[PDB]
Amino acid sequence: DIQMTQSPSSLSASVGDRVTITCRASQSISNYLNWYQQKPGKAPKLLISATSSLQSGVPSRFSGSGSGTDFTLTISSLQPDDFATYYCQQSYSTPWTFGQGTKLEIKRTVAAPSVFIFPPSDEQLKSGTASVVCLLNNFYPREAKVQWKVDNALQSGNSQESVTEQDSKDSTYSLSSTLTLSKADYEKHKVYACEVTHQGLSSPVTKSFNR
Amino acid sequence: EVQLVESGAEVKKPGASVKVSCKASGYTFTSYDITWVRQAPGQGLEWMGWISAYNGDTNYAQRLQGRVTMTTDTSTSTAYMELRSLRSDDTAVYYCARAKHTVLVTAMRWFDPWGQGTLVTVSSASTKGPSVFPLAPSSKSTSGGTAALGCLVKDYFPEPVTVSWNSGALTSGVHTFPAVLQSSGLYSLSSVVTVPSSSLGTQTYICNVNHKPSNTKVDKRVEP
Ligand SMILES: [Ca+2]
Ligand SMILES: [Ca+2]
Repeated sequence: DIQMTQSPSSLSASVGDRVTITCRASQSISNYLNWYQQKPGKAPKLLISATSSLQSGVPSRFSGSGSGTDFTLTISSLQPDDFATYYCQQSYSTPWTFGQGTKLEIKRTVAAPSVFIFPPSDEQLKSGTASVVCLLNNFYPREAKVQWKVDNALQSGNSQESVTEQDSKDSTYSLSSTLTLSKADYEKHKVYACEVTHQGLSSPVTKSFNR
Repeated sequence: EVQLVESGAEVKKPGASVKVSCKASGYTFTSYDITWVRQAPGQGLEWMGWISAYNGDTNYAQRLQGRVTMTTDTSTSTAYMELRSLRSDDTAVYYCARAKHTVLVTAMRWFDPWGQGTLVTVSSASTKGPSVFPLAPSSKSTSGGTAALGCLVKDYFPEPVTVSWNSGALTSGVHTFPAVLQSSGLYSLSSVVTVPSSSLGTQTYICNVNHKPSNTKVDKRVEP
């Protein structure tokens, strides 16, 4: 067995930068080295075979280098759609084994979130549950903080949030918060507010509605 | 042109077996290998084996002792992979790929075209399709002439669901978020899109929610 080890597990660069990942095999694998790119969600895509053979289609900012047990993938001017994880593959002996991947993140200017809020659909209310949804759209960097408040009272449970992978075109993130009550509690109150902290904001931003 | 299309997601109980298809197009099926590789959610890719679409020869990975079976059907340009006696740690996305691995040993060896993937969840719990609620644009969803609207796909097992807007026609501005786990063990997600609030009464917005492990397929029209 041949153990491939990639040498930055994670790295963030700026649009236009030159970026180099390193892959190192445990035995001489000659020039039998492959590079795959995996944008989040999608399946892997071959980018380079046999150390430096570009697959037609693959932009020419990508390049391969090395022989023996050290191999290098170079992105010469990083693009926003280069957000992905990259795996090397040794094609020398069975089983062809993969590297652990190098997450590659794009750095961009600060962007403050657009905060939205969605009351529960009357549809959902018929069944005796109320989910309230707050949307933080297209912000950067990633650290944001959502607090839910009911009649100006800090809520402390029945909260779940999710954040997207980084956007392929504008490098931002989006966050979706959900506050879920029984229909009983939802109608014991009037004011539902979403409170968002993010560094591109001077002070916390509150979006709210009246039940 | 050259595309591999895979069987949809499936939930199987511990100890059952699963069989995942993979149909080819736009290339000569008999003149390549087909390889399967699995990716456990969170950490990395693993070779399972490969099969000759010409000879039918198989080479399996050692760990999967006698649990994996790879076949091909020449007439249908389709390859199959069976995984018997399923374990809780078999949950992964299961890819097929076209592999070049000829009698001439050259360095042009690779997997290219991969199938989109099949998520196989192994669990003792029962499938549950989701309820789909609209997130309607209002003045509480307007920032500078741009409205936001969505769908709330709530209470399903297992993953995954897929959302589209206007049957694939609307894509710029869409966000489908990673699913959360509820206090109950049932997943939920939301899918939103930003549009010009001017064209709110003029455009129709429909979200197409497909959760194949329950063969459910809800369309919700989202309206102000
Ligand atoms: Ca109650
Ligand atoms: Ca009242």
